[PDB]
Amino acid sequence: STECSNLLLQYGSFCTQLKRALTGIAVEQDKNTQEVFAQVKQIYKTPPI
Amino acid sequence: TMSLGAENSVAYSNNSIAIPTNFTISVTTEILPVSMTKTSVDCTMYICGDSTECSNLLLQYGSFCTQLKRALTGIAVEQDKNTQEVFAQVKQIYKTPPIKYFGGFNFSQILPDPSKPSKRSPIEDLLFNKVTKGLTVLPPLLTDEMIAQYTSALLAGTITSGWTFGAGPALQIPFPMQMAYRFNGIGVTQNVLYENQKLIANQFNSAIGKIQDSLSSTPSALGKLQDVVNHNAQALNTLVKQLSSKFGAISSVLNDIFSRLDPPEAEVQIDRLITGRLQSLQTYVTQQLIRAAEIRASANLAATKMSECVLGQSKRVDFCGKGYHLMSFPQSAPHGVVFLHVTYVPAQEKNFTTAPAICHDGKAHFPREGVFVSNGTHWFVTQRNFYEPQIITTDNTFVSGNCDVVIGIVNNTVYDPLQPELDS
Amino acid sequence: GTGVLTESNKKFLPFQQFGRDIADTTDAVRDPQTLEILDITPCSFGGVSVITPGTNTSNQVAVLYQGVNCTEVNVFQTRAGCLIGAEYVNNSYECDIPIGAGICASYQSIIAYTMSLGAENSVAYSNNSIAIPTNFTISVTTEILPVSMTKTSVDCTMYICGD
Amino acid sequence: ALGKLQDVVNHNAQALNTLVKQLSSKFGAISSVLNDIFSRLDPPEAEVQIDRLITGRLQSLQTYVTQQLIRAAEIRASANLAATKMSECVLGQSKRVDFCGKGYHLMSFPQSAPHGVVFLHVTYVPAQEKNFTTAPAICHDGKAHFPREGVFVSNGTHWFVTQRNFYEPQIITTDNTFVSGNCDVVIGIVNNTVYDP
Ligand SMILES: *[C@@H]1O[C@H](CO)[C@@H](O[C@@H]2O[C@H](CO)[C@@H](O)[C@H](O)[C@H]2NC(C)=O)[C@H](O)[C@H]1NC(C)=O
Ligand SMILES: *[C@@H]1O[C@H](CO)[C@@H](O[C@@H]2O[C@H](CO)[C@@H](O)[C@H](O)[C@H]2NC(C)=O)[C@H](O)[C@H]1NC(C)=O
Ligand SMILES: *[C@@H]1O[C@H](CO)[C@@H](O[C@@H]2O[C@H](CO)[C@@H](O)[C@H](O)[C@H]2NC(C)=O)[C@H](O)[C@H]1NC(C)=O
Ligand SMILES: *[C@@H]1O[C@H](CO)[C@@H](O[C@@H]2O[C@H](CO)[C@@H](O)[C@H](O)[C@H]2NC(C)=O)[C@H](O)[C@H]1NC(C)=O
Ligand SMILES: *[C@@H]1O[C@H](CO)[C@@H](O[C@@H]2O[C@H](CO)[C@@H](O)[C@H](O)[C@H]2NC(C)=O)[C@H](O)[C@H]1NC(C)=O
Ligand SMILES: *[C@@H]1O[C@H](CO)[C@@H](O[C@@H]2O[C@H](CO)[C@@H](O)[C@H](O)[C@H]2NC(C)=O)[C@H](O)[C@H]1NC(C)=O
Ligand SMILES: *[C@@H]1O[C@H](CO)[C@@H](O[C@@H]2O[C@H](CO)[C@@H](O)[C@H](O)[C@H]2NC(C)=O)[C@H](O)[C@H]1NC(C)=O
Ligand SMILES: *[C@@H]1O[C@H](CO)[C@@H](O[C@@H]2O[C@H](CO)[C@@H](O)[C@H](O)[C@H]2NC(C)=O)[C@H](O)[C@H]1NC(C)=O
Ligand SMILES: *[C@@H]1O[C@H](CO)[C@@H](O[C@@H]2O[C@H](CO)[C@@H](O)[C@H](O)[C@H]2NC(C)=O)[C@H](O)[C@H]1NC(C)=O
Ligand SMILES: *[C@@H]1O[C@H](CO)[C@@H](O)[C@H](O)[C@H]1NC(C)=O
Ligand SMILES: *[C@@H]1O[C@H](CO)[C@@H](O)[C@H](O)[C@H]1NC(C)=O
Ligand SMILES: *[C@@H]1O[C@H](CO)[C@@H](O)[C@H](O)[C@H]1NC(C)=O
Repeated sequence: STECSNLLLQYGSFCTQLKRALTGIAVEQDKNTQEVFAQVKQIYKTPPI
Repeated sequence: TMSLGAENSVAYSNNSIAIPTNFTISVTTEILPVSMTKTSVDCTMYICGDSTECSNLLLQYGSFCTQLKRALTGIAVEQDKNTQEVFAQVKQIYKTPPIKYFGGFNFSQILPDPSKPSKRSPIEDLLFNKVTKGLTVLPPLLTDEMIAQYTSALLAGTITSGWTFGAGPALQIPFPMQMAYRFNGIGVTQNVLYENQKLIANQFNSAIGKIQDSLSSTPSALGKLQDVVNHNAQALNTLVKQLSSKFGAISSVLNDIFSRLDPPEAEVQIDRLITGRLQSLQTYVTQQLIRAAEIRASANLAATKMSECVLGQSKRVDFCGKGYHLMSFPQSAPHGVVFLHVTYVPAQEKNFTTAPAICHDGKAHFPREGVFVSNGTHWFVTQRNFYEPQIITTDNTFVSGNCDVVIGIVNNTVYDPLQPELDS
Repeated sequence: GTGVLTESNKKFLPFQQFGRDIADTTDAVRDPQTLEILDITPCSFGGVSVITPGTNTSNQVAVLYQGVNCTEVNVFQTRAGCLIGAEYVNNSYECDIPIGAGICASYQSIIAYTMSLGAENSVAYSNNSIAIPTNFTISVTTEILPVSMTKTSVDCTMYICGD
Repeated sequence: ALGKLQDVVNHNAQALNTLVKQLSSKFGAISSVLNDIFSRLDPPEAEVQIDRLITGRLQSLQTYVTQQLIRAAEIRASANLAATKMSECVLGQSKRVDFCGKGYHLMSFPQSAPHGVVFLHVTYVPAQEKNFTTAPAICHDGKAHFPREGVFVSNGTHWFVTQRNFYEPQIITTDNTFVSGNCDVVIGIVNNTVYDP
């Protein structure tokens, strides 16, 4: 609904706040995975035997 | 597709060991946020400004204003508590000797500068340079000068007294002997420190200079503290921006509502503006509480690092820098602490042929503190973290059992110190 | 609105009437009768904080006006604001009531002071001397840690609507 | 002394008292009593007034749940810390500085408390320190001797080796020292005899 969006614009930057918080959580999850698993900068390999 | 890293196939075999023949004194930086901006919001002035009728209507909502003020007050006292926990870990203000010679070790970049009015270190001064309506910002309880004084006291204690001041009275010890104690902590004998004292001092000075250059040359080094400042400022800006939102009313200005509409509809319009502004303020307070919890966790971690890396030597892997931890130095930073972790990194490793035990006289000998290595023709025992080959004797080995049980035992002679004495 | 109308150094363009700052609040205006520019500085708001000991002990209070200079309101100027009713003492004690910017208040009348960080100790460092303990103290210290809270359940229908 | 636990009890009681107090708020309606609203207005406008009350009370309840969840996260972090202290200070001896009391940690005792745990940390604090003249190594027979586990001290005329955390002087022998290199490299080496058993 275009009229609903026009009425929704009157409420300000609530939508921007919610998107920014979700973006912060989204980058935080990748940072968490990077901190836990990427603790080595060399990819070691086991011997064949 | 992102590259995880360089492939490194380690040459594992059942009888070969790699022993370091050299070391690098590496100083690394760890930046931890400690406190946030202390914000106080006047609920009446934010929601209503100066309108008396708006305040009268606002009184009907009860203790929302008290809840928001109480939550912000809790966050504000929490920030001061966080700073107090991280930096005020000593009750004695220690001072360095006037003759600042510590065995070839240079601490000019981290000790306070007498020439500067702020009494800060060159590194701390660089850190401070590199970090840049009903609403008020409260000053922190501890000023930058007092936090710098606390860091100076911690540096003086950790330089002149080692880790003794953190566990009781400060006991003076020469800095090379302290560095030898720290070498013993990571399993390297003190002779390695004493013989290479000039090289270790030069490496430490070079690393400290590299740290200052690296901080001065990288814009994104101090992003973690900057983000906190940015998050606080942006949140404050957004909260004020919410005042310019109609929230589904004819106008965002209360006076326009009083002048343009009758009181039966005016009360509805002011109610809409009040609920919108109150919801904005509640959203801001909720964000502040979540960020305060995150900063409190970071401050607790910083206090743990201050206790375990600066006031003692830590055996925890990667807690106090990459490598075997030797010592740490605290530096004050805007809303945060920077730890300079001095660690020992092994380097210039060499292959050797290794065995679990030495078979001599039908007895199995095992190293008391080291490892058996062979350069190809001769067998020696050396400490695990530095290559220092020594003759296999009965003083650095112990006997447990015969040679029939241990898998991979090799035959070699074991010298007896007592044998030439009774022989002669 | 309500405000203090002062002379303005802001050079308006001839078509502009009102003025806004960074925070989108009306802070400049042009009088309709006179084509001069006037700043609308908001009336001198401040947070009034009351520093008091327990009412069991005394009824004396001190007033801190946050972010207000002392000439615009036992008067002391702090970076937090103006403190009235407390007398600055050049001595340093432990912090009893935190004021801010290194200032703390205590009751002994109400005094305000710069809090001491710690007792001053100079370590006798030299390159060939060590200090060895000859005795020990077995010290038992307390650490209090919260573990759980009160478990609360709320009847949503009864709270919102009752009967 | 027990301010933290009493503080938690105070926050929970204060949050409940505030939540009860919030029922006395009109929330932009004619009355804060729902029964009055029914007894006084037709359903088209009474529905609106009851709505005003319902949205205000629901906002109050969601606010209370939000602070309860934030306090739950804080208490969960404190409880995780308490479990770590119970595991590492009570069930073992910790080398972590200031984790289990001020001083060198010996052992710890747990005590139950209302909504909490009290740890009695038994620690070792050095006291009655004394100055001594110290050296990195002892030069004997052209060889450098270093302490195996202690430190070289001198009371003015005689050299001894003692453990670092307590003064117990012992004669410098080959049993408690090790030889690495000659005397030409170590900075600050002093000349003293090394006894042979
Ligand atoms: C120890 O020996 C192994 C092999 O005996 C060395 O591993 C080789 O290193 C070269 C140089 O990069 C590689 O090209 C080979 O592919 C490696 N071989 C294996 C089987 O991994 C190893 O470099 C030696 N260690 C040191 C410190 O010299
Ligand atoms: C161990 O490594 C250090 C450097 O990490 C070496 O010191 C360098 O030695 C070369 C020549 O011997 C000099 O040109 C450099 O200036 C030295 N660097 C520093 C920082 O002093 C040292 O020689 C190495 N030792 C061994 C036994 O390999
Ligand atoms: C310790 O380090 C500082 C800084 O690295 C040294 O100060 C430098 O001294 C040289 C020669 O005197 C000057 O050319 C540099 O400009 C100085 N740098 C700075 C930042 O001031 C200092 O000489 C070193 N030694 C001692 C004993 O302090
Ligand atoms: C392994 O190390 C030992 C000792 O460092 C070496 O033995 C010495 O080698 C030198 C080199 O010619 C001789 O001059 C000495 O006489 C040897 N000493 C003894 C006691 O025999 C040995 O050569 C090394 N082996 C390898 C393969 O490098
Ligand atoms: C190490 O020495 C032992 C004994 O000195 C060797 O064991 C002997 O091995 C031979 C042939 O393998 C047998 O005939 C003997 O009966 C064994 N004697 C004993 C007492 O076990 C052993 O082989 C040697 N190992 C190496 C690698 O040379
Ligand atoms: C070890 O000796 C030093 C200096 O000989 C002592 O330090 C002095 O202590 C006195 C007494 O408090 C002070 O007045 C001096 O200012 C101190 N001098 C310095 C340079 O700090 C130290 O107290 C002695 N240690 C012990 C345990 O007696
Ligand atoms: C080490 O300190 C303890 C006290 O911490 C000393 O014990 C005291 O000794 C005196 C005289 O012998 C008694 O009057 C006290 O009652 C003792 N105190 C306690 C708590 O038992 C001990 O003598 C000190 N040792 C040394 C060598 O100085
Ligand atoms: C340093 O300590 C040693 C022993 O701990 C002292 O040597 C003894 O001193 C006593 C009394 O002075 C004599 O009766 C002994 O015969 C000495 N023993 C030896 C083996 O000589 C020494 O006097 C102390 N030095 C100082 C300056 O106090
Ligand atoms: C410790 O003893 C060594 C020798 O046992 C002394 O070294 C000699 O000192 C003299 C004069 O200083 C020189 O002429 C010799 O060439 C040195 N010999 C050696 C092998 O270095 C040393 O000076 C003594 N140190 C002290 C502090 O007494
Ligand atoms: C080590 O490996 C080699 C070949 O991989 C084998 O011949 C030898 O017996 C092994 N030694 C031990 C002690 O396992
Ligand atoms: C408006 O009235 C003021 C009042 O004295 C007068 O001075 C001015 O000339 C008038 N006209 C304009 C255009 O300002
Ligand atoms: C200690 O300092 C003095 C003078 O500062 C010097 O003569 C002496 O050699 C130094 N000793 C050591 C071990 O550095």
